[PDB]
Amino acid sequence: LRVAFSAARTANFAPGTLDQPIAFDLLHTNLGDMFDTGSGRFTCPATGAYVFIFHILKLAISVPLYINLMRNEEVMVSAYANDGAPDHETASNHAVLQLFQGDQVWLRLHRGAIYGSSWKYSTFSGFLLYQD
Amino acid sequence: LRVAFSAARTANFAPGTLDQPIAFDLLHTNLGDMFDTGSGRFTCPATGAYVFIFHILKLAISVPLYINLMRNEEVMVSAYANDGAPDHETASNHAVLQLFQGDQVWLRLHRGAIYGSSWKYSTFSGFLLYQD
Amino acid sequence: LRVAFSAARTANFAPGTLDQPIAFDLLHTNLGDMFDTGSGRFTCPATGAYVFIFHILKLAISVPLYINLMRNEEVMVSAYANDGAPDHETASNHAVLQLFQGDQVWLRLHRGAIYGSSWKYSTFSGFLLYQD
Ligand SMILES: [Ca+2]
Repeated sequence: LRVAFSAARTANFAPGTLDQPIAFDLLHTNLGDMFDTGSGRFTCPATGAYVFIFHILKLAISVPLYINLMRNEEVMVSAYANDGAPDHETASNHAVLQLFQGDQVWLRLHRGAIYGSSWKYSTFSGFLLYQD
Repeated sequence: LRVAFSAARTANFAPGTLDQPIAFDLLHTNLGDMFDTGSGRFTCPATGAYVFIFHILKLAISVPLYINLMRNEEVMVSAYANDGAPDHETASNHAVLQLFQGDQVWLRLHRGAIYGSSWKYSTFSGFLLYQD
Repeated sequence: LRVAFSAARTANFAPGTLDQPIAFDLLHTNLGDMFDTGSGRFTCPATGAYVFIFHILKLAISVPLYINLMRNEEVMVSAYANDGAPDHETASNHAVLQLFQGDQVWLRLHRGAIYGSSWKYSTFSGFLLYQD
């Protein structure tokens, strides 16, 4: 199988409620058709090891940015960014995860707000490394 | 094909004109010989999906750092970093891109200035994920 | 061979001596059994090209964070993070390295202190790209 996605958000996300999934409207690639832009979820099509990377730019507001990489309902890794000016700042992390078919991987906006524009600062990608 | 590069800049880049390509003088790997240090460009040797990652440390000056990952003449993803002290800060992003043979991928210094030293803070890498 | 690890630190690291290796207590994956949590070292099981990524969150103290990605006793790439508030900040980088069997890759805390918690902000991963 060839499975890879690379997504970006081109409009801000500032929902007004904590702990929301982050949709990504734009895709550069979606090999395998397993990323869903509206929900922001990647669905595992085949048990195996997958690599994920994300970079999220915060709005220049005095609220810190907290991002979680979720697998189903579990926090796998997290990222923090804040600047007191307040200026933009970037919350980023990565993971290599063992997934089972049907598992979903997604980013949660725990706190803060996300910058989106056509220059695609805020991104989320993943790819299949080893298929079972 | 085996295609992968991992480059670093070991001297500062502060050109004095906006929107300049970023050369990377040092290579840890250049499997496939497709990265050119002088131009900072990766040339696609075979249509396929490629992964790119970059981390760029800014000079501690009161000019923000804006980096674009370019494919040919198009902005694919971007990164921002700034600190008001001013301190060093890091502009980073990644992408998984569908490339065609002959396409070129490179980093553009939109604004700001880059820190280079022998400890290799400022880096740019890529590798072939799926060959067509 | 299938070789990949993805580690996180869930407790702080503030050793009180500069230039210390960083242990990572938690693993999401350790395909090939080549990451050692206590030493923080990945041992190369087979000559080839390997990808490494790390994201390290600093303690909110007025000491900057400097991280080196080491191969044996050599600095390969480095990362810096600091914020004057002082706030948390993230030191991150990546590399694609040609390794020989027996080589060890690890992260060095040059200066600063690392934040660890159950939300897994501070991470280190690697995987085999091309086996010789
Ligand atoms: Ca930062």
